[PDB]
Amino acid sequence: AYARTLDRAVEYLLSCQKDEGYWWGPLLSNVTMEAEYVLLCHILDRVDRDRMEKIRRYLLHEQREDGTWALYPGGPPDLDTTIEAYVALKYIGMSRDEEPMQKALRFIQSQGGIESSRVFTRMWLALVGEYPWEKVPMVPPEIMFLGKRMPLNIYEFGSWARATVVALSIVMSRQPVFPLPERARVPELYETDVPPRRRGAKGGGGWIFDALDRALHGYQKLSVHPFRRAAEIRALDWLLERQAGDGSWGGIQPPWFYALIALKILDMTQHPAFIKGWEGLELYGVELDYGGWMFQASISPVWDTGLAVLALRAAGLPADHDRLVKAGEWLLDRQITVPGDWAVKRPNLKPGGFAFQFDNVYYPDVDDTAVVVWALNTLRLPDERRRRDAMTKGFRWIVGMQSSNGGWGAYDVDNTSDLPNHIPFCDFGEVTDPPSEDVTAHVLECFGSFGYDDAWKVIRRAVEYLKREQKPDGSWFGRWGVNYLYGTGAVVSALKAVGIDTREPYIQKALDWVEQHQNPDGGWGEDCRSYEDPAYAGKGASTPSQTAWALMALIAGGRAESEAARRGVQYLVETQRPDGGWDEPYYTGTGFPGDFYLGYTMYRHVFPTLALGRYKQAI
Amino acid sequence: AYARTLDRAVEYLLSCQKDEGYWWGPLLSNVTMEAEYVLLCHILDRVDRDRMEKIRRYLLHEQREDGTWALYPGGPPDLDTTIEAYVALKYIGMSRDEEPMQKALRFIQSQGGIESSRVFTRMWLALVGEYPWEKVPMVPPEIMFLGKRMPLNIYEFGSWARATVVALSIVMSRQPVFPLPERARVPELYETDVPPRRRGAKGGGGWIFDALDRALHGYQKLSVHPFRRAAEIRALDWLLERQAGDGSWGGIQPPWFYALIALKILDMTQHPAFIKGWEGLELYGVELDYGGWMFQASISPVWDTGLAVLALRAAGLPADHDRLVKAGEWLLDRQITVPGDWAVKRPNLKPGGFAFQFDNVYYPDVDDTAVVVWALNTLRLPDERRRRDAMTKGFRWIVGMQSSNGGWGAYDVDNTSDLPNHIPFCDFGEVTDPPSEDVTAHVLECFGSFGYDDAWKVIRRAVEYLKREQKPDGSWFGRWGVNYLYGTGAVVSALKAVGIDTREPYIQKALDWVEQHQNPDGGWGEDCRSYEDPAYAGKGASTPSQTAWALMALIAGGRAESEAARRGVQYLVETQRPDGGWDEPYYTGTGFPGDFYLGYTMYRHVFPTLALGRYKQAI
Ligand SMILES: C=CCN(C)Cc1ccc(-c2ccc(C(=O)c3ccc(Br)cc3)cc2)cc1
Ligand SMILES: C=CCN(C)Cc1ccc(-c2ccc(C(=O)c3ccc(Br)cc3)cc2)cc1
Ligand SMILES: CCCCCCCCOCCOCCOCCOCCO
Ligand SMILES: CCCCCCCCOCCOCCOCCOCCO
Repeated sequence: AYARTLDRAVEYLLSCQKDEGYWWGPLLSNVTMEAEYVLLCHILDRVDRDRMEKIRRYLLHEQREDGTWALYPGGPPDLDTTIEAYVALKYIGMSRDEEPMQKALRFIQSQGGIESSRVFTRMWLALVGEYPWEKVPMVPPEIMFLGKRMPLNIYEFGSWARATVVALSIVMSRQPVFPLPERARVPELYETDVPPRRRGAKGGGGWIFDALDRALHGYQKLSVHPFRRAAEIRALDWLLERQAGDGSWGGIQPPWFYALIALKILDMTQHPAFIKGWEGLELYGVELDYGGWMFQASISPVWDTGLAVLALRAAGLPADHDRLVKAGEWLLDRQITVPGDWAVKRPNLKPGGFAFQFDNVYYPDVDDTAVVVWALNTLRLPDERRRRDAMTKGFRWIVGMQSSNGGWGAYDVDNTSDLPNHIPFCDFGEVTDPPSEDVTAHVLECFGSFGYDDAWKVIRRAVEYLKREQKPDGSWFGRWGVNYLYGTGAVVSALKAVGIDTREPYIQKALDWVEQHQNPDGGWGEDCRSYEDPAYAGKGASTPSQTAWALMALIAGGRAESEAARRGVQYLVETQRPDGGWDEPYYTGTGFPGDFYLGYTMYRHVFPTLALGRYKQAI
Repeated sequence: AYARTLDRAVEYLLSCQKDEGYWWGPLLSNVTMEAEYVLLCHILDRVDRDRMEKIRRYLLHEQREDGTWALYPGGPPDLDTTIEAYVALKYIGMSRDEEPMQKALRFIQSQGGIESSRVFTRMWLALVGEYPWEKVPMVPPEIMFLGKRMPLNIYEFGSWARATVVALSIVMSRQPVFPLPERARVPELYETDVPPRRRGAKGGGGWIFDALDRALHGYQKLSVHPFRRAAEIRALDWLLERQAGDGSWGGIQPPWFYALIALKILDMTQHPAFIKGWEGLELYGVELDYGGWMFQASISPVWDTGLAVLALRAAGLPADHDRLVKAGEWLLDRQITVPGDWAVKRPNLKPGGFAFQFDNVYYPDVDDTAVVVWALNTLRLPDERRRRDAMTKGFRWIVGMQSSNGGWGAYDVDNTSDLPNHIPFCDFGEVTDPPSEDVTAHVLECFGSFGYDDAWKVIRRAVEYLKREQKPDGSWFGRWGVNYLYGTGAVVSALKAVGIDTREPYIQKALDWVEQHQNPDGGWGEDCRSYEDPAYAGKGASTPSQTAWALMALIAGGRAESEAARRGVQYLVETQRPDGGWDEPYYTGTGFPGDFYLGYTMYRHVFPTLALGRYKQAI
């Protein structure tokens, strides 16, 4: 029955594997990437007509009937996104008259205009001179002077925010303006009677920061700022030291772009770091078959490869399958062996983690590290020496990364400061990197493969963490994946692997929750709205991935031979394509709950296989 | 008569011009470049067997009958050079028995062995573990803390020494040892009864430094060095900021190599700066037709192009010659527009100088800047806007670079501290960059082209400088060229161009000196020994370049229609080759008086043409 499905799924995945032996599916986000890229090019004065064209087809293509753009497919119109896309188009050549421009423009106005956009959006517009810098939250270079153990020092922010802050401080220090030609000026973004509904700091704004900000903008106007030169250079050097190998910065769109702008400000366009940083961009671009061109918010080669293996293995392929060995060898050459920013909290910890992308040594994440090691642990590579050795390093690194609450974060340890969440500047996404349930889950699942059970203190401290975090309905929040189905699946799957008794009450209370949301079509689905409106928890169109997750939670809980269980399997078997793959017009990945969503291209193929592979195991 | 000579010389130069429109002749030095490269590769663990082979052919090729190597062709055996070449070969594969190894080894021993070599040589050997680090002059990272106006701060050293110091401080901070395989160990470098004749600090060693050094080596042994981490990082960042565009550092062999080693020490082999720095090396390498491979101490594209133009122009070609325009346009794209280390002394000075090599913005030198501007001033480019503009920037820069004595240095202003010359570490070449006669001369000649005469204060202050520096015999020392013929020519030529009366006494006393050294063969020549033994002043085998220089001094002094004058011309006319070029088996370029000599490949073709072009002008 399901066998034929698996056979097709397997041969498919194997056909997607690159020559080097790794898998790499594109990452989907929203048009702000491409939109901001257009502006960046204008800033750096490097506009390629032909590319602008490809970027135009894309933008329009992504626009919806109402003439707006959303964060995820089938999502509500987003002001910020739409504003940036609007400005982008108008710059490329669109006239404010054309239908697309008209519809989008009207949506923007009906929202209070530009004054309702996030800090970033207003900042970008500020950079081109379409918005006063004075009305933009201030971040001083001086911030570079705060010590390791001081309120608001760059190491209190999450890795993804840290770099951005350092880069921007230099930019805001100079508050540069790169004028747009008249044809692109967008004053119409102000023409609106609707009251501006401004967004506030994530965790709420304290009058202190509010004042402090007003203070900064004032000090900004003085004719002399003592030690600012030093402050700037401190930031520059900080960047110069951590530039990724591919020329990026952290392997993410934000800092990379701002870092390049900062260098342009400091007349360093002929310096190696900038050059390498510039041409590095192409690697993240993507030619679209319909003529468009998109820029990836980040790349997931390692991540994809890791899950790809675990899936193919759990599916059936030999632990020494010559094709899976290509992956094993590849993964071993990826392991990081040098101190990263995480070393600031664990100086006596030995490097051994892995990164999300290709070459990003200063920022290994616990998630990848766990999945990679675990994946390797299920293989038989020619050189048992390095396999044995590597796993050990990674293992020990993961352990030494465990936070105080027994949980695991993504990049840093106990990065749980609550101070940064109140700054005026931080009004978008997460700013700190505290421990999460899904990351912790994957870790336990990893150790589990080795055998380490509940007896070991480390495991228990974590389990306790998860138990305390479980939601009233017995569900688990999904941090880097949409959402409760994603989390619950991970946890249960983990707990099952660490020896815990699946018969437990809270465990059962979880499985029930799963079966309780199984859509009529047999599969499961959860819309990204489940981050905003609690009514969508476990609700949404069924997707290959989300179905596989809920399917794993069941197989782990012993209910593999159940109705809902066998039903969900049917879904996957049926909805499968002739080539063996699966389609997924929806996003199941999460960047920042309620603010940034991602589309993991491989998920629709990997998880369904992994789930089916495990179902075939329960029989 | 000479006409046919010129026509052939011109068409020849034009045939050497690259497509982009610039000239670029290889730069010759000594085997220490290649020898150290071999060690570097070993250090970075990147040895290419095939390359080692090419490097071996070269090394042997350069070895003389006695089995030694010298700094210049036809020069006395050099210990340092020979030692490094010996170690290099033995590493590549040579056995201490083979004839070449035998002769060289004996010479080394007859000199007191390794204990008689320069600091660098012992340091390199220290890096591979063939010499105790303790016996190597110490240079602490802490040096990075000295302020702009403090004794021995990095800005008291010459640009070429500065970078090296910063890079090395990190290396000496860790005192790493990269062991050589047994087959390469060179203990035999100690086996000698001869008393070790150690070289001392350039300007003599003060017991203070001697003590201070002993102190540093002691502090080096402590279990804790407060703020050293910071000191190191201060040095690293300093390097990361000034890395050249081609991946080098200053565009010279020394710092570049040490900088790469320093990065290797700091586990930064996967960092962009290191990668770019590594592959950048290839650009300086050179394939030799006989199988060998040499590495250039530096590259002279700009320098060559500049003189090439002035020669072709003074020769006859139209100021708008389509071929000379390729050069003009090219040169304009070279001008630097950002602050360099020179800005530390002239913060309110606007960038406008040029560099010696292709892409080296942080280190423009007065010499190139002068020759380039002047060269442009003799052309008619399509865009008189930028030609006019560029010249002005460069001109004003040169002016603002003039030192206190009215003379011009090479890279910095008043870089005349005498303190660094006494440090134990500085026992090789120049360490400071004070004003010189030849540089000042070229500058005056430059302004002269514009018309600025002795009336202008700047010119007078300089002329006074030259007058005070003139030697008893009315000759002028040659700093960056061998030697008195080189200097005298420059000065006289300059003074003539700035309006000065050539009939003056000191001027005449100079010309006489020239005619007085004309060899029998009609031409002039000066051996590099003229830096060590004053008996060689103006003495040596005749060379195309040196003849052209002395020939210019005469043409400028009005004695163009003289016997010696017409005689020297005959030499050039006769000694010319069928293709129109000229041969020059001797070095006429100077790096560091008595310690480092260079061979400028283009000199033998450019100067002879320029001189003949000017002779044809006197008629
Ligand atoms: C399932 C595994 C997840 N795992 C932890 C890996 C991982 C880590 C981080 C990312 C990520 C990448 C880019 C962004 C932003 O665009 C962003 C936008 C705004 C700011 Br401010 C900063 C970054 C965000 C997140 C994606 C995947
Ligand atoms: C005729 C015009 C000259 N003009 C000023 C240009 C110019 C400037 C500097 C060079 C030069 C290059 C490399 C070296 C060393 O090898 C060296 C060796 C030891 C140490 Br310590 C540092 C550098 C030396 C000098 C060559 C040419
Ligand atoms: C340059 C001194 C080398 C000592 C560095 C080790 C510092 C410990 O890590 C602390 C965290 O800072 C992150 C460092 O890794 C980034 C690259 O900086 C270059 C050399 O480490
Ligand atoms: C960060 C300050 C930016 C202002 C630029 C003025 C820099 C003056 O340089 C002082 C001398 O140091 C030599 C410079 O070359 C180094 C490049 O530093 C890069 C940008 O500042």
